[PDB]
Amino acid sequence: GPYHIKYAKNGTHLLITGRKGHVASMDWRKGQLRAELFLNETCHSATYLQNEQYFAVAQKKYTFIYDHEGTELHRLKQHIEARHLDFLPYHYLLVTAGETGWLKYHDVSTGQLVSELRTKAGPTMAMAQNPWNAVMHLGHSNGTVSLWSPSMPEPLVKLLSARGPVNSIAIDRSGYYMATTGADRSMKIWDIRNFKQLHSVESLPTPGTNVSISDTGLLALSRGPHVTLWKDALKLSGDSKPCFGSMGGNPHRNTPYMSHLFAGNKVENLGFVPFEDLLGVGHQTGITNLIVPGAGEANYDALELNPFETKKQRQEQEVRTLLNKLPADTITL
Amino acid sequence: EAAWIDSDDEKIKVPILVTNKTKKLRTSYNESKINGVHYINRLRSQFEKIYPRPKWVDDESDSNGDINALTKILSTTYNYKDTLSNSKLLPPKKLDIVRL
Amino acid sequence: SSLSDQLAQVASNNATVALDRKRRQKLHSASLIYNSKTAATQDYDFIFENASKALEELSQIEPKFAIFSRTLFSESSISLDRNVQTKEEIKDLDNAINAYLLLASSKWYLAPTLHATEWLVRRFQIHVKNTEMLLLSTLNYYQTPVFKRILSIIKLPPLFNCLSNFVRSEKPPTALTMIKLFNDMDFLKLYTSYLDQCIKHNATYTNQLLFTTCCFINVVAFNSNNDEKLNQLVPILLEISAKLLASKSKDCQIAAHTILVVFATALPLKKTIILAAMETILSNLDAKEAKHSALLTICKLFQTLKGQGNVDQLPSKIFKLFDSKFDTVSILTFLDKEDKPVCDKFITSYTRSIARYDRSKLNIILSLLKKIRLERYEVRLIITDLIYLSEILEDKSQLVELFEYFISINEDLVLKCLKSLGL
Amino acid sequence: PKVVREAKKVEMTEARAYNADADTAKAA
Amino acid sequence: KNSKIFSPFRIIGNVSNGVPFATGTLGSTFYIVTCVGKTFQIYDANTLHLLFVSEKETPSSIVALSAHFHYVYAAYENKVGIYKRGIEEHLLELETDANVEHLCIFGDYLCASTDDNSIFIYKKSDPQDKYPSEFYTKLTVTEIQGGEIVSLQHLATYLNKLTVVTKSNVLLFNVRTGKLVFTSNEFPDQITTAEPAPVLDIIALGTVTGEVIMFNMRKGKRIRTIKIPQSRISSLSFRTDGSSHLSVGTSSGDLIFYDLDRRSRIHVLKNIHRESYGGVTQATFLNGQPIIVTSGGDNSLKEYVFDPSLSQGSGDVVVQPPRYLRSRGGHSQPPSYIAFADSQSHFMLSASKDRSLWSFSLRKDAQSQEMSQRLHKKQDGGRVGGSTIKSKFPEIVALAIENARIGEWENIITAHKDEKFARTWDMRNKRVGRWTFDTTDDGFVKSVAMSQCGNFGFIGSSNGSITIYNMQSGILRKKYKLHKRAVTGISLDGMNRKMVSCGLDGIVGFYDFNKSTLLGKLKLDAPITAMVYHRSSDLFALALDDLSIVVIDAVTQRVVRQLWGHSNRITAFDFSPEGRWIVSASLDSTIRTWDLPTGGCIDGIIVDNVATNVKFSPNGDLLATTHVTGNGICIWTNRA
Amino acid sequence: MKIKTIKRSADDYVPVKSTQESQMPRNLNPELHPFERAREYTKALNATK
RNA sequence: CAUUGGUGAGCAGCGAAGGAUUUGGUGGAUUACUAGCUAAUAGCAAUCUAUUUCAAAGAAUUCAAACUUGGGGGAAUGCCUUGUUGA
Repeated sequence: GPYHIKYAKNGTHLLITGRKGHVASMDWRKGQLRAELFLNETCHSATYLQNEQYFAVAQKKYTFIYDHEGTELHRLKQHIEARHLDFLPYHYLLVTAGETGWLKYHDVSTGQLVSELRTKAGPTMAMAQNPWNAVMHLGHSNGTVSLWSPSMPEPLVKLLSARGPVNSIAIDRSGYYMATTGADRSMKIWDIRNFKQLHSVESLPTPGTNVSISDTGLLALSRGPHVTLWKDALKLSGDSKPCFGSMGGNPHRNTPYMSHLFAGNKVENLGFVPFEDLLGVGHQTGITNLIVPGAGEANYDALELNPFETKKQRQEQEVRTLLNKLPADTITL
Repeated sequence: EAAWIDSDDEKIKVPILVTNKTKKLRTSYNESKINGVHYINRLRSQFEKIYPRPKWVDDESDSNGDINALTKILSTTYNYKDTLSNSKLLPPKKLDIVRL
Repeated sequence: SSLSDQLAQVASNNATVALDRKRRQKLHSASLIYNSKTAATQDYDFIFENASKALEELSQIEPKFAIFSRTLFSESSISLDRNVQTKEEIKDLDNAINAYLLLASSKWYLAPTLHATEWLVRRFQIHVKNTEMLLLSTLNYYQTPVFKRILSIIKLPPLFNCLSNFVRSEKPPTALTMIKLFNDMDFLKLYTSYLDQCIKHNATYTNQLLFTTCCFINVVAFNSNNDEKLNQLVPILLEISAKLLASKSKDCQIAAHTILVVFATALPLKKTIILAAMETILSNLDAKEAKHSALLTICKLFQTLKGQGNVDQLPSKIFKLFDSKFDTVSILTFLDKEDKPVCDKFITSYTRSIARYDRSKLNIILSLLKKIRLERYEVRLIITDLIYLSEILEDKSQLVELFEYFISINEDLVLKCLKSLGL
Repeated sequence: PKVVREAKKVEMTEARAYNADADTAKAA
Repeated sequence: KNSKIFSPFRIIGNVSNGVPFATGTLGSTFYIVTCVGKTFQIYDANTLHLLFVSEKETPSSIVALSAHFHYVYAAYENKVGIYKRGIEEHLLELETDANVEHLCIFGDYLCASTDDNSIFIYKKSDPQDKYPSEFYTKLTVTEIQGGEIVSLQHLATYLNKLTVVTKSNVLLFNVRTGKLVFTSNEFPDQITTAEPAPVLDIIALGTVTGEVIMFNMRKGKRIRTIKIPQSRISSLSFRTDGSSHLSVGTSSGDLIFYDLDRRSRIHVLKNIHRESYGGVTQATFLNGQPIIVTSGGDNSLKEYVFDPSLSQGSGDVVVQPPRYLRSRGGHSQPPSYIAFADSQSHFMLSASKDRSLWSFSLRKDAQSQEMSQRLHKKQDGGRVGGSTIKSKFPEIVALAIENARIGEWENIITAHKDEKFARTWDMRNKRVGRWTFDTTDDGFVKSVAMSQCGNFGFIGSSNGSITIYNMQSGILRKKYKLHKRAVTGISLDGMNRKMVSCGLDGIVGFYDFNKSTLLGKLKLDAPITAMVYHRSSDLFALALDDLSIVVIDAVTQRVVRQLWGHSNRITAFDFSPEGRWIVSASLDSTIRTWDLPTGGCIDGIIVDNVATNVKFSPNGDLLATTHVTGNGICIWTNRA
Repeated sequence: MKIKTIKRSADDYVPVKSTQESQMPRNLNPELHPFERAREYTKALNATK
């Protein structure tokens, strides 16, 4: 089917799901293929869960958690119809948000469903996580985004965002901005701390099908078979707003910084490869990495994520993270 | 240098910006009308940028006993076994025989 | 095509990048001299010290190598990497690697070459990146433990599958393996390009020129049946034969001579092609050894062609060329040789050319006919040429002398050709 | 073993082309 | 020759006739415009399906073709027709009485060139139009300037200039004004082709001996020359992937690829198109790819590719030979016998006089295949023996099929020419079937038939005998003798009951078949030339010799109708599917439709080109006929 | 048009020796190190236990 | 005497410049042919951007919302619903 990308947080492995049953987990630099599943129910999305050693895929109805080789570990019963997956990785919480319109946080380390929240506004159309904060922004068919937390039945804050449903949201690494895109051909840059919209683009030529904020504040938007990238749109100055054209050599408009139209495809999702400067687009007939010469950050840290991480370093390190997992209950705003 | 010269091609005056395909010829963001000679020179360079210039056109032209001769006649002839000569002597190890 | 196969070709692309500490010990422990564990314990600075010492030794033996000390063996070459460099830069690094492998292909029975090229192996991964030039350089040592080593490290390209079977073994590759390598065709194209480059940069020697000779010979022998294979292998060997002649080393010229001889006795080539063979051969002939070999070769080629036009004159230019290169006393002592190669067809072609282009050395003609035992139709052709010469010229004493020589031998043929023309 | 000769699926990448319909022009 | 029942539809099984095809990029992708006599067809160059077909048949044959983005220009007898998506969008009549040879379009101008050396120029009314229509001027070539015109070219970056390559020199015109700005020095040969290179300034001219001259026009001097000795050059194309290659296509079928950087000859391709029907008439490298498309007047179109090298670094010294990607085709020679295979009117067998039996498709013209002749391993444990250099079976002159056992044993019988047995063919596997059916008295098979149930195949000979063979087992069962002269038609009832045979002694003999009695013997006037039986109603029609059709009721065993009115011999004919009409085509170039109730002619078409087979479809939508010249099958509808 | 991207050298991030511990680079951007006080509270509570 | 079981050495017969098994790769067919891309009444296809923004229009269930659960007992603390105290 049309595909769906997920680069492992570390940077190395990649996971592609189809839409028919074809899931595969690979290494992409050494080319070596970790696992491959030809399950025939329509998969929607996938994530890695903590290592390359575990992944979790949506399916037709349930959630299935597989090994590093695709031997099925678990059949998550209580996550019924999860069109969206995410993993918030200091707290170890697998998060699904449905088509039911229920939001479930599940601790994959002890095996015990932490919270089961009711988002009442209908089937969840988009979902992203504040990484600096670990709080789930779910975007809902009213046109309103809503910030949740596991230890609160009520949404922490509701944010009236678009007119008509919310196609896709994506949050900065610094935890301070949120770009959201909406089916009324719209795109809005919100300043999450202080909760004011910075600045908003109100007529795109066709709906913003996806967005993603890179590891350097750079913005990628995808509108059908087009991928557009604006640099420095996540500033407060009014002189930043993403225009598509410079009205005759005007150095205040922000014309795009890169662009690529695929011809016959229709881009499904997109992510940035973490520590190299590429972004991976997943579309109807495969995967592509576009080389984007500003994109990722150069110089990572090694006490959090090496991309050169050996086997012993992996297994020592993961028991250290398990031993220090933050409680589910911390997560404030 | 060439061997002909075109009086109207120099005296003509052509627009550019009227067509997407050729807006990219300009050097300024001011010029809109160029004369024929500069239009033709821009256009030649774009042809170069479409189909890059090789060695065979440019670097090489055709201009006692020689040295090149074995290679030259090999280039000329295409089927090098002598057959056409009424050989008078029946060649060995491969017979040519037809059943009646 | 499958995800598995596209991933496989990805790994082949990124085949030399150390992405892990495990992979880096795999790559770094492949090495020409040491065993695995020792090689993987030591580091680039040590290998460079050993290599610089060895290249100073090789510069002593052969003085071309100081340029490589300027440009591939510096402290900067400790620092450089091969994968972090744009494609223009990689192309230049492969030019320098190819020129190094030429200019020390000839020393591969020497521990200094072992040490210096071991630095090239480890810092620049020639055993992954340019293996075809590695193998075509060091090919002819195919018994020396050095080639067994080089096979043991290398990963074999698509045109060397015969050795792909023989890799990692205590027995060496064998002669019939080398012949079957060459008996495939696209390898003959490849090897020809390597020899053109080798000639043009002037690094040839008897050992490898013998080896390439023996393989081109053996390819023609195995293809001696399939006339389509032979006819399609004509242009490649005859291109090499021409270029290898146009060189100036007597060893090159002897190799080209033996290639021409074997190929023309295995396939009947056209008259114009044997003529141009002679043209190139003579026109760059100088040395003494080549002079003797070239004489034997031209006699053998003309003996091969047979049909009509069998025994005609050389054209003017080729005849004059042959006279410049070869004295009549030289061809006379060649006919005075003991072994006496069969050379009748060339001798009578030469004789008809003399009597139609020089009209003076008829005493020499009688000398030649005294020396060699021609055949009946050669007699008929020569005698008719002399008849026409008599009817165009003054009846000269030497022309008479030739006539009474034939009167001494075969009055009756003189009568028969006379009945053809005269009384 | 001999050399393997197996054909791989050819797919038509695109390339640019010039234009006559710019190449001609108009008097004044 | 307007008719009242049948109307013409299209002509299946033609691909090219030898006019050089034209190509057209459309975006990122390519199409191929070929012309078949009085039509042009347009093929997806990537996979070669039939996209479009010219809408109405042009008045004469098409002389020249050229294409551009969405438009395609055909220059027939006098005029130029601009078509988009097949349908005619502009006519453009050239003010003369002489045919249009060549045609080149560049920018604002369309340039047509007649045969009496004149060049007509048509200019767009405003460059927001999409194809030109104003007459501009008329440039002429006087005999002192050049010979006859051979081609029209427009090199890149040449403003308002036109390169006219004549038979002795090359001219340069400034087509806006029209002053002959340049003449080249006279070539000592005849120029035969010309084609512009993807380097600047340079046109590659192919002479009549093997000599390709790369000629630089800005300087006006030759820069290279390339000698093939003893060939007639007929195509030139410049590979533009980035590897500097050339394909010279001779007029003997050789296609010779040169490497122009290294001055080498890469390859030859030998007999890719036939020496007789023209050789290689066009051979082009698609702009940007390692793909060459060649097309020749033997009704075939081919595509060859270049695989990349085997060698990593050495690269472009080891060049792989170019192999064969894909192709379509039809018969080379006109067809000989046609027969509908199946009762949805899908597939049509047709044997043709280059000995080849195609099976055509009426729905999708990529499903059509040639039925191969690769024999089976003899069943005896022996050796089948023929000349080791293989050649196609003799021309297939009778042919009868049944679809009742398809898949389990063979179900076509074919009867070849001057040959003494029949061959069972297959139709599921599309291949020669494993049995050959003798006649057993030295007599050339004159006609064949198959039972309804598909078990038995009758093979009437030319010394009277009838032999009947099982088809599952190929094994001989029965053999009657009643005729003494040739036996020209066999038939059997759908109840496997009554057999009819008609033979040149003017006898129609009726047999029982379950048991083996002889049930009757009818005697006519003249020899009997063909039998068509019609099964559901038990009636059959014998084309006699005295230029008459005689319809006989095969149960009551007597002559029921006698259709006079023809005037020369009757070639072929066919009952309707519903038993009501006869279509019969006869050698005075007529086709008549007869009604059998009223016993009389109700329609007739007079044809410019004699019809030689006539066959309804079984599901009675169409009539397929085939003609004496021209490779195809002409398909007709049914207003009834 | 100065296109420059990230070129990490493997020989910078993994040692060519075999007996040398693979180096750790560091970067103190608090954006890279997210949950300060919750992470340290759990190290305090682990230490108490 | 069989063998309807192997493994071989041989004929008759078939028999045109050879034959017989096995296997890799690509192309075409497998449904009934109306061409490529885009922001689409048109342009592009050598290029979408130095007109690509404006104006207008556009905001119910003031929260219908898991029709989505294997069976049996339960539920500290959660969650949920109904009441309630103080702001």
